[PDB]
Amino acid sequence: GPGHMAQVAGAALSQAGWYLSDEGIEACTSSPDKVNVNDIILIALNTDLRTIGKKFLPSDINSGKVEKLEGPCVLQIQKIRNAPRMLRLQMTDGHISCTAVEFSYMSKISLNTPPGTKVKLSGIVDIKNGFLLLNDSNTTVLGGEVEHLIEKW
Repeated sequence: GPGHMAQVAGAALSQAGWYLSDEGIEACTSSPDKVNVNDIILIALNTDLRTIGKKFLPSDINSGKVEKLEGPCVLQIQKIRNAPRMLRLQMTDGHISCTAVEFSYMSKISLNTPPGTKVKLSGIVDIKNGFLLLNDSNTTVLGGEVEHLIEKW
């Protein structure tokens, strides 16, 4: 019934790398009697993690003191700046901001990639002087957009 269905949906979300708060998951669920992980994910893709996400990044991730970050985990792109292409990404878990550099041959992130886009990081990601080092091996674009995204609330 609704209790066990919410439980198995919550398990599926965590297994996929999402870190949403309990209140966030309720917000993304259209009814306690119509729990559908696809629809929870669709709404979350198109929602600001500052509103629905749970903290999972280390507070000092930009300090240099953190050297690695293990996936799976879903992050949100706040801003993008521009042989493979190289982009600089400002990202957030909804609580802590971090910065990445991304090298992509297959070109699935561009400077046109909308703010609010979600990406999933997989495996162990190196962080070199505060920059996460991303490439096509450890980064998957999940999509979504957060319209009219404001970087600083």
